[PDB]
Amino acid sequence: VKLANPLYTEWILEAIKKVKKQKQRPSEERICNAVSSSHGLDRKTVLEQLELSVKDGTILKVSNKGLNSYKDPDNPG
Amino acid sequence: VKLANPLYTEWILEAIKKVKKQKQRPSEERICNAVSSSHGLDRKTVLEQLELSVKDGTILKVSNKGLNSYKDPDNPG
DNA sequence: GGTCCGACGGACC
DNA sequence: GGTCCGTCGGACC
Ligand SMILES: [Mg+2]
Ligand SMILES: [Mg+2]
Repeated sequence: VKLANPLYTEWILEAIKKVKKQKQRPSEERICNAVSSSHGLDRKTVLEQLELSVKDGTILKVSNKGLNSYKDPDNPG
Repeated sequence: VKLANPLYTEWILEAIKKVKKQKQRPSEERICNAVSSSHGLDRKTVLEQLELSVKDGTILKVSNKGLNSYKDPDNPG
């Protein structure tokens, strides 16, 4: 019903917004860097929480023909 | 003796040099983008060949505190 | 000394 | 009409 850590989900949604503000695609690596830089969470954990949040439906995973990216439901474009 | 496709290894080593020339860390995502942009190889294949080349010893994988990167043995530093 | 972060103009579809 | 590529100064350790 909600597997992801709710606060970690919040940190990731913050990272997505920041990475987009930096005019970059919000891919796995760039989200990990942003969450690390803002909150000190380790990359391995951010990747698990990104996966879990996608299953919860609180973060959208978009399949691009190149690199996949992730979106806030509140700003799905 | 060699599990990777030798030509794909060569394309990945060119990508590592190009990514470093752009003053970025040669991580998985950035190597995939560079190989895709230069030779049209799909992300899934670049990742497998990167893993195989690391096994062959023709590409070095470096453990970083944050995001791991990849190096040409010819410029290891 | 050496690596690559971060901002941003503008190419791309 | 919108996304993010690609450059590069300079912050970081
Ligand atoms: Mg100096
Ligand atoms: Mg326009």
